Parts: sequence; C-alpha cells; structure tokens
Amino acid sequence: CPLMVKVLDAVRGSPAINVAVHVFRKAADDTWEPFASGKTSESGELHGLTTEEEFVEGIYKVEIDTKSYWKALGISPFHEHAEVVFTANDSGPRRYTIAALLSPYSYSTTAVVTNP
Amino acid sequence: SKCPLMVKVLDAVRGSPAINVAVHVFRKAADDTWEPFASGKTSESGELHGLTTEEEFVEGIYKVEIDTKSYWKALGISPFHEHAEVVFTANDSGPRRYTIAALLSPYSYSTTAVVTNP
Amino acid sequence: SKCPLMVKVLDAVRGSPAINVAVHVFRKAADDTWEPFASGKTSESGELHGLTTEEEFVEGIYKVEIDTKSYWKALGISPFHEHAEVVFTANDSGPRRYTIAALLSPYSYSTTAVVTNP
Amino acid sequence: CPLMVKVLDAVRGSPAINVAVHVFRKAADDTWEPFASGKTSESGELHGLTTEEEFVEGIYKVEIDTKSYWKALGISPFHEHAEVVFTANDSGPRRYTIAALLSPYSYSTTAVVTNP
Ligand SMILES: O=C(O)Cc1cc(I)c(Oc2cc(I)c(O)c(I)c2)c(I)c1
Ligand SMILES: O=C(O)Cc1cc(I)c(Oc2cc(I)c(O)c(I)c2)c(I)c1
Repeated sequence: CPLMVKVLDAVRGSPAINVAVHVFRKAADDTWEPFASGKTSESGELHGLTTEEEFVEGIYKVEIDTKSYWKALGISPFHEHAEVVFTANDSGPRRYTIAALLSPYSYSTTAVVTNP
Repeated sequence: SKCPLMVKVLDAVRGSPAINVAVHVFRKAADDTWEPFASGKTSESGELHGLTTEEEFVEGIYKVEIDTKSYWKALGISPFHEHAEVVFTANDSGPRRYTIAALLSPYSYSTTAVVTNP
Repeated sequence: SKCPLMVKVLDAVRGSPAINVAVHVFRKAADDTWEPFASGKTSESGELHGLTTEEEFVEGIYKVEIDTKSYWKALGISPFHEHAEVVFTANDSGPRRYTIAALLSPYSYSTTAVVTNP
Repeated sequence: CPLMVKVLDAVRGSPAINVAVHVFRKAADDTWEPFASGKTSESGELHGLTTEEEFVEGIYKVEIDTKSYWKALGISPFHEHAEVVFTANDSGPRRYTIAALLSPYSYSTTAVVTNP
C-alpha cells in the first residue's frame, strides 16, 4: 500500500469513521482526473486505494469530505472539505501516509513519507 | 478594520510570521469554476488585509490558496505540499469578520477560522 | 506594545477566540520549583496582555499554564486535558517579543510561539 | 496495551525516532511520582509502558522530551518539552493513545480514547 489516509476527530477523541475520501491526479491537459476513492473504516484508516504499478509520478489531490462528516453529527462546520495537494514519486517510488486531525473550525494535516 | 476577510500565516520552523507569501482568493462561479477574486502577499507581520470590502463580499463559496511551496524553496527547504487551500462558505447569517489562519511546516500545515462579528 | 510576553487562545469548535480563560505564568526558581510570576484571564479577543514588563522578564525558564478544563466544562463539554502547559526558555540573545498561541479542542490542543523583535 | 504514544516530525515528514518519554502519576501528597518511561521506536511509537493492572485511576502526566530530539538534529527549539496532563480511568478502564506532531516552534497533541 503506497497511499494511505488516517483521519481523527479532535472533538470526540476518536478515529473519524466513514469519512469519504476522493483522490485525483493532474492530467496532461492540466485538469483533475478521478484516481480513486473510499471511506475510512472503524479505525479511521483508508487503505487499498491503489497499487505501486498504477501510482505513477504526478501531482495528486486528496480530498477529505469533512463537511458531510460533521453534519451527520449535528454540527455545522466551516470548511467544505480538506484538500491535500502534492507531487508524488518524482524521485522514485515512495509510500505516503496522509494524516488529518479534524475539528469544526479547524484541521491540520501532515504527511509521512517512507522509502520502501 | 471593516475588512470582511483577513489572512494570517505563520512559520512553525522559525517561529515567526510567514512573510511575502503569495495568497490568491477565488469564488465559485455558476458554471462550477473558480474565478479570481483577490490576491496579495503577506506583510512583515504575516498578515494580508484589504482583500475585499463588505459590498463585494457576498454569500458564496470561496477558496483561499496559499503558495507555501515557493515560501519553503526560498528558504532552501524541500516542502511536501504544492500549496495550502481553504475552501469555505461565507454566510451573512453567521458573524461578519473572517480571519483565516495557517501555521506552516515543510510536511504539515494547520488552518483555523476565526469568525467574530463586531 | 512593549509587552514582552503575550498570550492568545482560540476555540476550534466554535471558531472564535477563547474568552475568560484563566492563564497562570510561572518561572523556574533556583531550588528547582515553580514560583508564581503573573496571571490573568483572556479578554473578548482571546488575548492576554500586560503580564509583565521588560525589566521583570529576565532570562530563565517559564511555564505558561492554561486552564482549558474549566473552559470546556463551562460549555457543557467533557475535555480530556487537565490543562495545557507551555514550558520554554527566554533568552535575550534571541528576539524580544514572545507570543504564545494555543488552539483548543476537547481532545486536542496545539500551540505555537511567535518570536519577533521590533 | 492501555497507554501508547505516537510522535511525528513535521519538518522531515517521518516518525520521530528515539524520543524520550517519561510518564508520571499524581501521588496522594499531590506530587509527581515516576510511573514509566521509554523511547519511541523506528515507527515513532512507544508501547509496553504499563499494564491494565497497574494503570489505575489517577491524574497522569506524559512528558515528551522534544528539546533533546531537535538539538540532536542541529536545531535550537523553543520548548523545553511537551506535556500532556489528563485524568485516566475515572469511569472504568480505557485505552489511551497520545499522539504528538512536532515542529521546532510548535507542537500539537491529540488523544484517542477507546473502550475495551
Ligand atoms: O496550530 C498550531 O499548532 C498552533 C496555532 C495556534 C493558533 I491561536 C493559530 O492561529 C492564530 C490566529 C491568530 I488571529 C494569530 O494572531 C495567531 I499569533 C495564531 C495557529 I494558524 C496555529
Ligand atoms: O495534530 C495534533 O493535534 C495531534 C496529532 C498527532 C498525530 I502523530 C497525528 O497523526 C497521526 C498519524 C498516525 I499513522 C496515527 O496512527 C495517529 I493515532 C495520529 C494527528 I492526525 C494529530
């Protein structure tokens, strides 16, 4: 698994469950092309998004649908979603973990990159 | 200050405001595309004021894009993100003033919104 | 403002400054214990100014304690932390002004320091 | 494992390795009593700090020696250490994960609490 996502809830102190995540890749014509999608599990993690074979060099955008997550909890959040845009594998294949901590009016994201 | 929208950027590596950071603001148009709205560069205090006025700032979806990549390269540091973006809906129902704050690190960034009405 | 030390607290759940938050500042004494130095409550803008002066603020180790627990209980929310603490060394070598900022959530808090000299 | 710690480095985008962690418990006389200590591993995690049997109700302090971590990297950090103080198991036994993201002039910490 070359691309994984981990989301946590800072209001409840638990993993953010069933959060929709859409992954896009910058196409040749400079437009966002659908690449993969999923929902986080019980532990707030999302795996199996792609393979080393399909995860080629490029600029990717990871969109986390925070808005839907909060509303389903009766909270009216500030952000429409959280976006993480980055260039991947431009110096050979690597493994990426995109982590996100969510709050109604705030979120922070970090990336952990390891060489296989 | 009657500025409806403000931006504040900080540097978590050097513990100082993030200066000369390019900031571009966009608004969602009917045809579902992003059209330029305002832009500028953070000052010596890492702030960016006077991006718009109450009259022009109507309800709708806005995107605030911060060129963090160029900020880090200028310091000789390899960043992870292409840029940082904050997408939100501005409603007159809620308070009046919007402050978008961002704390930057090479592989991480956090952002918060302060919505207060005077 | 010549205030050498400033504190800013924000609420990430309601997107507003954290008001009436108790803040206690301590300094490390020779016998390795913490002795009261200054204290106060954040204002309507979540800020706390005039905690000390240049004369009294000498080099040494300081601890800034924020009573976050009472803040959350007042909102009817069960917090995780007893309080938030920021322990740092103040040196004349480095810049002059210190701003300690904290973003609060029930199960999480982040803090950053802005050190700038005018 | 009822108490685990996870630390990440936001400057290098990797787990924070060999970070010293000391855990204290508030004693009857209102003083901090040593409870456990360790260093994070290759993955930036610290496990095996205590057992469900020894981890009784009380106020605990988790101290992460960030200062030493940064200096060993040639960086002069702002904080002496990072402190997480909390009341644990006051409503029955729970599992705690204390997570921390570190930067030279900043750090954020969150807690994940799950019921066994
Ligand atoms: O997230 C962290 O790790 C710590 C942190 C704390 C605060 I509080 C922040 O927000 C502001 C907002 C205003 I308005 C300020 O003037 C200042 I100084 C900081 C940010 I971004 C980041
Ligand atoms: O930002 C804060 O206030 C605190 C914080 C600390 C960490 I470290 C985080 O990242 C991870 C990454 C992995 I992989 C985990 O398994 C877990 I648990 C948390 C997040 I999001 C938020």
